[PDB]
Amino acid sequence: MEVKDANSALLSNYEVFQLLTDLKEQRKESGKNKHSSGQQNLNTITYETLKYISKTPCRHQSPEIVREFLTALKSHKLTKAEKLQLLNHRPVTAVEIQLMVEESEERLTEEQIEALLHTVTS
Amino acid sequence: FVLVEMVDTVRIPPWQFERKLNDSIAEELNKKLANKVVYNVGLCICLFDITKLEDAYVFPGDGASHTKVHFRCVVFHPFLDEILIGKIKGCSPEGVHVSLGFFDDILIPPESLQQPAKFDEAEQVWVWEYGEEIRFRVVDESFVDTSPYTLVGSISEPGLGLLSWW
Amino acid sequence: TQAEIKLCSLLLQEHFGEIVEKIGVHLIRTGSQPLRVIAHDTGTSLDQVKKALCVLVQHNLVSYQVHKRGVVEYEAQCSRVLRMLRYPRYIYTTKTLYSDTGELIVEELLLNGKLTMSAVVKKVADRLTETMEDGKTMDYAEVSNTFVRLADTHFVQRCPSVPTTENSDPGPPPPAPDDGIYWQANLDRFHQHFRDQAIVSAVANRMDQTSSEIVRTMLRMSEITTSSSAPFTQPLSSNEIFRSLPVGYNISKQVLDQYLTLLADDPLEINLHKALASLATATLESVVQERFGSRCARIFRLVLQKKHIEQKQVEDFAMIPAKEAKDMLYKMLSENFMSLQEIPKTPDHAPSRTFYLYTVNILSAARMLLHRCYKSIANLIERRQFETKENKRLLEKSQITAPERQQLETLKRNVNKLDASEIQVDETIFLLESYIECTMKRQ
Amino acid sequence: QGRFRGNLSGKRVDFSGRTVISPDPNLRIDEVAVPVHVAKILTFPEKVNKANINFLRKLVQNGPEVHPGANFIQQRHTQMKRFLKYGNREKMAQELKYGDIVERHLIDGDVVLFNRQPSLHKLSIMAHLARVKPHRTFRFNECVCTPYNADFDGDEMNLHLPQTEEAKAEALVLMGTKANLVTPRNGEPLIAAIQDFLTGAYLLTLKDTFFDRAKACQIIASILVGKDEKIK
Amino acid sequence: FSKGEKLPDVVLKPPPLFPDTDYKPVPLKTGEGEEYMLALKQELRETMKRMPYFIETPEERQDIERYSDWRRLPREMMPRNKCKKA
Amino acid sequence: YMQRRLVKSLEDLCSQYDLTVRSSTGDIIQFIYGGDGLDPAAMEGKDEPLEFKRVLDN
Amino acid sequence: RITTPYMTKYERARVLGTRALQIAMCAPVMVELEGETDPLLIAMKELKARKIPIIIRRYLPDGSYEDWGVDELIIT
Amino acid sequence: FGQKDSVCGVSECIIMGIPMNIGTGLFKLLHKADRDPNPPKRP
RNA sequence: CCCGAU
DNA sequence: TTCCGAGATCAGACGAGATCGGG
DNA sequence: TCGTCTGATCTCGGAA
Ligand SMILES: [Mg+2]
Repeated sequence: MEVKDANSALLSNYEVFQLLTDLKEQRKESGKNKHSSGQQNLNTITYETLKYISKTPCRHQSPEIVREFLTALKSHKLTKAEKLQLLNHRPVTAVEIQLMVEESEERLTEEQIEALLHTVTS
Repeated sequence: FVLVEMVDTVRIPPWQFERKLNDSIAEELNKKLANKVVYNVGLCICLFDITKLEDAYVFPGDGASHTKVHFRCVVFHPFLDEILIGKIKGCSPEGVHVSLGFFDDILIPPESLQQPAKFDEAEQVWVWEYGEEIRFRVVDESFVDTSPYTLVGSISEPGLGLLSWW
Repeated sequence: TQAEIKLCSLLLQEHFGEIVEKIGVHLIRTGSQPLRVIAHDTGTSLDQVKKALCVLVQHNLVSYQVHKRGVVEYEAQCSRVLRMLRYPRYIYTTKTLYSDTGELIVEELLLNGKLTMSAVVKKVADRLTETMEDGKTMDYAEVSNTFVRLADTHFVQRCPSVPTTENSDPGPPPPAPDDGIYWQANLDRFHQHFRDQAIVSAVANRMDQTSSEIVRTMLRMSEITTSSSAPFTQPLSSNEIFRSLPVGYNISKQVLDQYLTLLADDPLEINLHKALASLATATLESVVQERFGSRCARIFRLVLQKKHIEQKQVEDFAMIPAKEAKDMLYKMLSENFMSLQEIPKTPDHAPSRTFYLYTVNILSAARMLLHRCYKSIANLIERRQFETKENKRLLEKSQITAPERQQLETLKRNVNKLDASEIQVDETIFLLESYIECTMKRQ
Repeated sequence: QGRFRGNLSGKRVDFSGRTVISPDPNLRIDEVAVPVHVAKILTFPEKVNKANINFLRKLVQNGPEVHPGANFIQQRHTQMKRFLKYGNREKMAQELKYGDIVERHLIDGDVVLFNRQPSLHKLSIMAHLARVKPHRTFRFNECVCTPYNADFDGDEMNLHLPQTEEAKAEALVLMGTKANLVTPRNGEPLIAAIQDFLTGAYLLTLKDTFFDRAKACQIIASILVGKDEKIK
Repeated sequence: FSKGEKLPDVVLKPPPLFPDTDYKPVPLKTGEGEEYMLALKQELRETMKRMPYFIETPEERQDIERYSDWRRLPREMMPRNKCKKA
Repeated sequence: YMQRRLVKSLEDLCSQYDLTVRSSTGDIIQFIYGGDGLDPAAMEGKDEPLEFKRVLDN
Repeated sequence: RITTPYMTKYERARVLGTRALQIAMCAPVMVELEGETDPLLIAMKELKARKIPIIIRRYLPDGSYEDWGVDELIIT
Repeated sequence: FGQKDSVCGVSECIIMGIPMNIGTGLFKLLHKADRDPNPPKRP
């Protein structure tokens, strides 16, 4: 079970949520009671996991938005981790970007931060 | 969340030879790597894809089929730069306990850094006043086997301001 | 000599790093080995091996030479790596024999390995001026005066001409005007000079104060005309002895001449062969005095008197009882000091023989104690390796409760008790290693 | 006697028996007659696989006293073999599910393998199908006795019983008597008629003999038992 | 049976011991230099760094270190005060 | 004994799949087994696989 | 493509070796069998009908290999 | 000598209890079930 | 170790 | 004269089917 | 029980 590659993160919350939504509804098609005497830990993690991602209103979140938001993000010069925070955190208001958002120091400018609110709202 | 490329030798018992391998390996690998934190890696969840499945041997003993499987699985591992949103499923006087919603109740924040009205005085007082946000700060996992927990976190709360709720 | 290699793993770990130790210590373990073969056997990438050998050739620990294959086989000299242990002692005798300026000269020459004159005088013009008064700037001309003053007494010798082989690259070794020529320190001259302090302390603490000074002035005027491979010093006349006396003395020529024929005729015997041979046995005798009391040390000196006359006289010649004596023999046997029964000539019989006689062999008891002293400093450093990583939380707090500070002053009492004790066993190495080098032909 | 030459190579072996041999020409060359008492002891773990479920249910009601029966059941998960003598066999019969092991008796159609103990060539171990007969001697066809170099003057020869299903096919295909009819020194056949059969068939094919339809249909109809009873 | 009791001893105590921290006064001079150069040999250019830490770190981000009078006069004298060999 | 010495040297040879006969350590003893790569067991009399007079009349 | 296209007696033994042990662990049977309860007798019915889900991995001794389906071989 | 022997032949695979590679253990067997190296998902 | 079987 | 190397002449090794049966 | 191979000292012989 050796892990060859420790990391490779671009899985935005929507991606993982979407995979889980297809998986949950697909596992039940073949849901088995033979494997109950064996394994059931998988069911619990997927089930509860869906809810936490669901907290973020990825309900109504779309696949195209990932590229659409990304196209705006590349201009801002924020790092890949920062953008994932920006999509996953989905800052509802300016204060989270204004204060909660990472790398606030220097790059804030009170210019693109205001523009980001228009982009994040989109 | 982060993808983790992993390699496992997955043994399909011979009464599953009707089903397709890439599905019937995936049913095994979910039973192998769910709700299990891998040391220095993170909390595995489920199977993303099987990126490369190589040829099904059958060994001189078992009669089963052992396919070495390259795959990618999504895991839970905060990147030391994430402002998460959880819920307080517990309050200890040394520090609060936050839990991500039905994810893992194993994130234990130490509390020393918020505004100078900080104590938990055993009557379940959250914070002496002026969903809950969290900053995951360090990676900390302890390998359990020792003789003949395990992803705990330390979680901060700086001067965010928290405009909506205090 | 595995405990020797235990130290070279420890000495490079504390000074430079870990991979420069690893590639270093492997080269001590497998010898004349090429660049690609070292990177394949230690499991190290080739970019880091080129850097690690670059630091190792700078501090003159790994020497390179090609013979037949057209491929350079690096080779590390083992006994040079342990001379890093003596490094602060090499600083100190340049403070007793030269000023603070020249003491800093051998320091940055020992630190940065290979140095040109154009650099090392430029560096001490920074360090000595920053500790002196601003506006009262130390003038560098006095440094160039004391720089050659070290070299006329031959304390600093130059590097052998570089091979300049194609595999070797000139640009990487220098760290970034004039080129100049490089040198290391002549630490071999120190091993004369450390021996000069050794014999003058051997006479003064045995014979008399005035006996030792004429040994010093004999040896101070025999420095360049000998080498370390000299079996004894160059022969002198007594008339230049009266010329070379210091101005503190006032002794008449004829009274010191009586002391000159007194000092020439001793059990000690300037015979440099007999000098290190007599000083090594006192180092042996100070170890049994350290370990087995004065009673076992009394029979330890008895076997240095008679070569093979034992166990029919040792119960008589020391008058100690047969029970108490024979446990001292077998403890001197089991710890390899008493050497063995090399006289039994009856054939293949432990019970019936011509009676086994004990006999000390001075070199087998020497090479063991040197191997023991190599083992000793392994247990010194590893303790100071042990107590360091825990207490790092409170070193930066000064940069604090009452048991927190009390752990620090019990640490700093410990480390300073360890580090001082690395040097006190170090003087036993050189006192015995110079005896080892004095009985080794063809090297 | 040491561990190399006698405990690592030549090690003692379970599921293995040894009797005196006696002839039986009425078997095919590929079959050994195994006594009942031995065949009730030497057991083959036959796992339950949707085709021997009714067959193993039928034989586990017999238990370890009637010969087509069993004497051990492992459950599907390393439960200790359940010595099928004390309990209710029919309650163990009905509760028998897929996957679990039944140690049924040495039945006919099983693959045992002989050995005559001074093994001098490849042919001294040969596999044989096993038919449970009524005696305590190992009875084989006498054509296969010159590979064993075995006369019936009180000679004994061992019978191992391979346990796994992979070692059952390696006996049948590689070491079967129908495969090793031919010695690997020359290429000559070693399994062929010995003694009476040769002097029987010489006296029959001799030029002088003449049979009427009385004796002719009597000698011929001797060859109609045991895979031969269904031919015109 | 005379020794069949336990491990001989946890430790064997030698009635005579080490003398002291021998040569007490003067190794204050060498002893500080033991710790002085070790403060400077570790903080030198002639050392190596754990670039295996940086290949271990997939968390690289901005704002962290992981991301980020000699008073003298000219002269020239080259002496051969030293050996002319090798 | 002579059976024992013989088989304790000769046991770890097998004709590999490219018709070569190698030792356990990979070293080649024979390039084809016995020149023709033929079973002595299946071999017909006269060390020939056919004995063509018998097959043609058959 | 270079080894013998005849199924050797050591390959027929192990293919019948493991297809017997597979079918004795409730494998899916490929021959719509007719009452054979010995798993080994099912496997020879699998071989003669040439329906065995097994590919022989033939190792040339240098380390290279060459696959061969049991459908794609000449049994005796 | 520091003799690293591999475990081959038959006088060691019988001692160690490995299936020997001489004869039936020369080759190895695969299974012919439904499989393919599939496409992944877009991330 | 004896004996005996083959 | 020297002698360095080599053919000659003892001494020590560690081997010598397989199984089965009983006192 | 020799039977074997090994490897260890002596000695008459040629080269420098
Ligand atoms: Mg007989």
